[PDB]
Amino acid sequence: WGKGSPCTQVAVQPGDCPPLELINTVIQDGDMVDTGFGAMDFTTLQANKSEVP
Amino acid sequence: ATVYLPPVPVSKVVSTDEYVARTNIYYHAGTSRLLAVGHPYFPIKKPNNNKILVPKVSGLQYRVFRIHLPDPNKFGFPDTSFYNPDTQRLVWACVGVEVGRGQPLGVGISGHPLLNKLDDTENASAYAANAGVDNRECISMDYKQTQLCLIGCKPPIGEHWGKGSPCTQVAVQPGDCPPLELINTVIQDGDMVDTGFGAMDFTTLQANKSEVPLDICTSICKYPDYIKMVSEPYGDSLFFYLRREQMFVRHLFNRAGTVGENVPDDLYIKGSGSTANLASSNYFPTPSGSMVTSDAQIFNKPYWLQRAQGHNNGICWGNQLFVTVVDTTRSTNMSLCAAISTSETTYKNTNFKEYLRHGEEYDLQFIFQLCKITLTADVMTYIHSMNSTILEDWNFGLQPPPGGTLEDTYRFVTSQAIACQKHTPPAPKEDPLKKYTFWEVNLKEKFSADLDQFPLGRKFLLQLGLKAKPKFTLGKRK
Repeated sequence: WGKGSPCTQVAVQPGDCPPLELINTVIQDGDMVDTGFGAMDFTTLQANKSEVP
Repeated sequence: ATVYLPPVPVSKVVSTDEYVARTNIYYHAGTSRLLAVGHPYFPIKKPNNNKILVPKVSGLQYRVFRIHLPDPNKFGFPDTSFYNPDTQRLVWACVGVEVGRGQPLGVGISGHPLLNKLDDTENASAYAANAGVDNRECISMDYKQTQLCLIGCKPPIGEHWGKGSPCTQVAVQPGDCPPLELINTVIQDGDMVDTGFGAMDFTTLQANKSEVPLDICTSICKYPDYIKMVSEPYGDSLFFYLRREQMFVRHLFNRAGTVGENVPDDLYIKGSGSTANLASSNYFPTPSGSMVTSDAQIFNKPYWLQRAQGHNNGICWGNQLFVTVVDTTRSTNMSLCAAISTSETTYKNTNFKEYLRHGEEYDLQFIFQLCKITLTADVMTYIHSMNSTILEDWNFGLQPPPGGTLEDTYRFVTSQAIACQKHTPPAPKEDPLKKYTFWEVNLKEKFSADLDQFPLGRKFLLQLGLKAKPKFTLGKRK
């Protein structure tokens, strides 16, 4: 699940949860397995970048 | 005993496939991708408008897909060669289905910042309070791990507890327990699942109405009433089901709140203190669903629905499919936040403002074997009694009268007038099928014939035509 373009429903804004938009791409060598919050980028989605390891 | 019945029946309600012959025509279909991405804990409405901003999408909610189908008569005929609208009429039998559910892991999860709890009663080192204030705390829980699936062809009826007639005769009223009356009514999409605290409305049954999570507070929770749905000798409310669920005791808690109902006082030796009184009794399990086991599932497996129970044995009636899925096992919840600024080195409630979403994936694939039903006049006689509107919709067994005259009276109220006429008042309302909330699924145009391009086609052949072409692969893969 990637970082999405802003929608009406959910937008990339403070006070508002970002949209999750599906990005399919080839499995890299050393790409991580799920967390238990699934498959997503966390680089961009987690602005604080201190929620997960 | 004297002298009953002995029975005179004398007309008998029959099985619907003993004159039904199958056809080797196969149509395939399947959906593009079912996806809904919502909020798991609660719905979010817009703060300046009535409507939703993010709906509630959790796997602890009933996901009811209302599948509306045409008839084969209203659709393709390959070849005409034994088919006369006279001799027979054609009907869909969906002989294989795939329920797709491959997505990442997460859990269904609900919670309430005002969840009731007195003390812990799994084990306690002290004596609980007789009454007190503000004994409620932010606790969250899943309701239980719930997998179920059932497939039918008429809307499906759940049970729930409603607020019955408060008695003055049994003295069941508020200030004592409310009345409970078991009411069957149809389950919906976004209807709540059973909470491990009974499947019941908690809107009028809970007068505190902050005892439990808010999502169930406003909604009716239902349990699929299996025993009534298979009691029906037609068997079209459902004709397949299975389930898997897990609930163990995470810990006993006691609900704060003391009863205003009698307690016998010969059941304990009075003490001294307030131990010459009994404290709160209203103990509850807290549900558990800790261990996810994604090795075992009732999903990602086709459902080969070649026949049905009841008088029905693989004929869609009403030309409908109702499929109810609850799945809490792989239902991903995701975590992210939006920053107010990354310059601020805090991590306040109004800085990086945390959030959680839920992403829910399903997919439905079909394969439909064609069938025909031979109609003789006596067969028609039963089918009209079963539901005349089958014969109407096909438009054979309806040829005429009725009626269709008379009269228009007049002559003349032109001039005058009585008043004037008027004509003619045409709704409310069709449809009776859609009078309840559902994930609307139109299927009337996705019909195919391919079986080597869908993976669902290939697995179907592996059972059937034999064919596939298989291994697959095997031998040995562990």
